[PDB]
Amino acid sequence: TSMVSMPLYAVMYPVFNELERVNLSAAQTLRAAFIKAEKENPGLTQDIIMKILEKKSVEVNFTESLLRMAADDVEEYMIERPEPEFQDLNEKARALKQILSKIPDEINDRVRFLQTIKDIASAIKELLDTVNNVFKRALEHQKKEFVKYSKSFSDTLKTYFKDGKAINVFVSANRLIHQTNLILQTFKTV
Amino acid sequence: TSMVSMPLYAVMYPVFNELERVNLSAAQTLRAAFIKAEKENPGLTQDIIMKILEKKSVEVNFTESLLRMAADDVEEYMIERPEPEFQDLNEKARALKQILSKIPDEINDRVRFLQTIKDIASAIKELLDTVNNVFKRALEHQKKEFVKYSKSFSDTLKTYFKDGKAINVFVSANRLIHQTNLILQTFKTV
Amino acid sequence: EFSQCLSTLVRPVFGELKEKHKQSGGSVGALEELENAFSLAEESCPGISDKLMVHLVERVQRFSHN
Amino acid sequence: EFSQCLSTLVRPVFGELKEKHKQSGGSVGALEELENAFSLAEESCPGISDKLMVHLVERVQRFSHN
Repeated sequence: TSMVSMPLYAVMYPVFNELERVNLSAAQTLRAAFIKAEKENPGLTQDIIMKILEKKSVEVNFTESLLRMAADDVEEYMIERPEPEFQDLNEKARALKQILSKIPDEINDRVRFLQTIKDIASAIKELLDTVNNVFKRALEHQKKEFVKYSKSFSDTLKTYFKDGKAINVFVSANRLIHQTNLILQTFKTV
Repeated sequence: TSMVSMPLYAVMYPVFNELERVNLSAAQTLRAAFIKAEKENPGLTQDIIMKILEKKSVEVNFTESLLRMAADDVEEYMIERPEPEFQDLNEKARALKQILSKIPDEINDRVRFLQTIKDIASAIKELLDTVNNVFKRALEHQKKEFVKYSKSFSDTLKTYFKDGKAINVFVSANRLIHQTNLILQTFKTV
Repeated sequence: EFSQCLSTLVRPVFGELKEKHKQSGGSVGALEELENAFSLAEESCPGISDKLMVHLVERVQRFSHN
Repeated sequence: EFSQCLSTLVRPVFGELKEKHKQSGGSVGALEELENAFSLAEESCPGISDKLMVHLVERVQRFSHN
């Protein structure tokens, strides 16, 4: 399935998946309509969510919460192929996303944050090795993009340790997560 | 020229027009690139403006300021035809936009606000008469749209007099202004 | 019989957003199709929109902290 | 010789927005063309970007109140 914006697949997709049990047809309809409307007007889903939370008086920092929600698997980007390499790709992608999502819970404590950063580095190189291993075109381009976002995330870490703005780190981590999902989706659709 | 988003034509277009004297070529380049980028990603201009003001520590309520800035003519939507009916169309459109832009300066004082509302009604019916007179297709549709936005603006006034939220009035007035500009642009491009 | 959120949440929010994109991007057909998709879903299964809102709020609250 | 705002304003803002739209809408070519258009304008006429910023701020300030 197509690559969509993070609010859609990280916030709404699980909601659609849960509505499956209630009524499959209605869930599929809502899902498809959401995808189409998001495609027509990018950022629609985020605005819908924000205005809904606003009207229900639910106060949150949406980028941080998005970072936490982005940990979950996106079923449509998961490779169904049984071969070990692809399942390993799913696993490494998942690991990186999971460790990146731990940032908001850890960033205030310097020690635990540094440990988290170490784990992030480890996950990144693991996913890199797996990606380069699977190579048996656009794939290489997505790999280079992934590396670029990794580097950018590191620079963001430096800048944070300079000025102390957490939001930039959250945004960068979200970017890296999205690029990971993009890697998997690209591998899946070729 | 094409119909663009309000931040572009109400904030940036005059800036481009003023840069004409400094260097015509550069101004035209910036203008065209802005139009194209806005077309590629709707809402780009507003974000550019907002982030610029943010970085320069200029604190404003952007919708209100936008309402005030939307009073100015959009040269590309002005009919150049010398016939009295079209120039009258330009005049009535301008009058309605000018009176709608007075709302932020008047809304806090009930008396002056009511007077402003009266003047708004007058301008609306004048523009309506002029539009219906000029009819010598899509034009009729745009006319109906204009009437719809007028009615919606009235409802917004009622709701304001109920709860006292000025921002809704500002947004509605902006919508009506945009529809006025749309009327003129539609008349110009057929 | 139907969900409460249809009039209290879906309608005003989608109205605001419809006006937001109609006077910028230009295309609002799919947006309206989504708003209507809430209605079709409600007709296929009464209460499912409310359940959608509940699941949304549950999800954002589970992954929000301080 | 050139404008100050090229590095202090244009570059970071357009970076943020580029990442904002690249991972949503998908098309960022025209955005980058605009960022570059600032550079071409600067090359055609040194200082014109600063003048653009000045005119922008002047305009928003003239029509802002309390």
